[PDB]
Amino acid sequence: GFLDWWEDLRSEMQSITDSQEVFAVLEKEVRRLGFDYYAYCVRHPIPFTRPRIFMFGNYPPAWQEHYQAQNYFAIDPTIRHCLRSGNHIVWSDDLFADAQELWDDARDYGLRHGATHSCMAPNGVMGFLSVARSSPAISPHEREELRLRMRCLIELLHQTLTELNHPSLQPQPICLSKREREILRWTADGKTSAEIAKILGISESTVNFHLKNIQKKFNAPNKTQAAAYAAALGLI
Amino acid sequence: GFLDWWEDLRSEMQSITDSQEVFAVLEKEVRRLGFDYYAYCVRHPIPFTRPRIFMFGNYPPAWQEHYQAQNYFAIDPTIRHCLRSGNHIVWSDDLFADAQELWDDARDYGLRHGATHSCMAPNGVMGFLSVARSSPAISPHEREELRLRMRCLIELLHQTLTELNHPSLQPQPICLSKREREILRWTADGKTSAEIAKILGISESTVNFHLKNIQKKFNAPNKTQAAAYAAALGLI
Ligand SMILES: O=C(CCCOc1cccc(Br)c1)N[C@H]1CCSC1=O
Ligand SMILES: O=C(CCCOc1cccc(Br)c1)N[C@H]1CCSC1=O
Repeated sequence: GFLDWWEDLRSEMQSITDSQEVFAVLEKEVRRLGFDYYAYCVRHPIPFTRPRIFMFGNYPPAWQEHYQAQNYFAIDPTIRHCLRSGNHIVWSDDLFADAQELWDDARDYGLRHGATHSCMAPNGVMGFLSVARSSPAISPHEREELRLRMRCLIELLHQTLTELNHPSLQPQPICLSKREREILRWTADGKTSAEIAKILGISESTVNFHLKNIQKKFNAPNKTQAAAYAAALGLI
Repeated sequence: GFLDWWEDLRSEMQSITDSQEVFAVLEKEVRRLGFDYYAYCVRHPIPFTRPRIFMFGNYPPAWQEHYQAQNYFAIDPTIRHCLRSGNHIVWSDDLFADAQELWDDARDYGLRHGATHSCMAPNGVMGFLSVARSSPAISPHEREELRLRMRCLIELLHQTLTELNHPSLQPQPICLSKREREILRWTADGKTSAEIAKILGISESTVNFHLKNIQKKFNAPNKTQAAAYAAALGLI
């Protein structure tokens, strides 16, 4: 049954040593779900205007090249940084209402039925797992089991790739002290250096010294970027 | 049959129309897992220094009031906003190495074995589900199934309470324009008002006009808070 399937896949993936074999197992499991193609996307939260995005999968190469040529990542709703009930969305005309050209084109490449499941690690990194096929529409009776299996797949995928330290997952490596973490929290809450100095019982000079060190660790021009980047990375 | 249990529980929860009944079902499912008590905690990401937290559960009231009196929420490792390797942690002496008074007290109240699962909505809200009991240690053979069941429980719990519009899951609404949003995004990436005026081809007066409005929407005294709040809420 389901638990048998899950335990066998855990064992199969726990025995992996190279990232290449992870996606090979994934490809097999996606076909077992009844789909021809899958994609995996890692969206880091920063920079806010041009977020680091890593993309993987086995879509027909002709579709990859077209998706890239048309810059569809910038409008694709399936990888939007947004809230979806159940972290799951079955593809539909409504879903692409504001991305009509992408949906028009994708169906012309045979990607006519599918779903995307998403997860978000507490470090701002979001994963998206898509499955797609040309013909059978997704049946209502298979929808909920598909969501459950996809959730299991994307969780095991993300965990396995993190444990092999795949470059895609390693987020901006920042290390903040307890003191400067606390100063940045008050800063992100809108306090000035003077207020923070009174709150912590230290000199305004010491606060600014810490803010300067924080800004350098973020390579930021000002405290606004540092506080926003720390929030998005889950550091405060 | 794991799948029938899930489908049975979904139907049960979907028939719920009062939040009280949701926790009643949850309490029964936690006993079915073999535990005496549960807690459910909703952690909003802001204010960074004093986050909006809602707590539910059926821990003995004597423990509830002791936990609150001691402010253990602030140091509790099970509800820390951090990256749990599987969104799941079984309680251990190691986990509480930095919170020894909490763990000593908890065991003195009979909370000696348990686990916490976590989920993060992509709007910064984090859910935590704990189960606890006094006697049998969690055995190696039941761990992976407990993880899976707890993940299903917290996901269904969060979904059901969301669709009932429970006030704990409702975040304070910020209605940001398409223009306000891109100005705040650039600002979070460290750009100045003068710079932003060049990117959008408008006056620096007009940028600060939007920023003063954005700041009002966040009830924020500066743009640093507006940007960090927008980031943590998933709004930019
Ligand atoms: O599955 C996704 C998420 C984006 C990742 O897809 C891609 C696109 C190009 C190369 C690679 Br590899 C993966 N988007 C869907 C929406 C409908 S058609 C499509 O590609
Ligand atoms: O489960 C958690 C985190 C959530 C605590 O939730 C609580 C605490 C007090 C009253 C209520 Br209601 C819920 N902490 C554990 C650590 C070991 S004992 C304990 O409470």
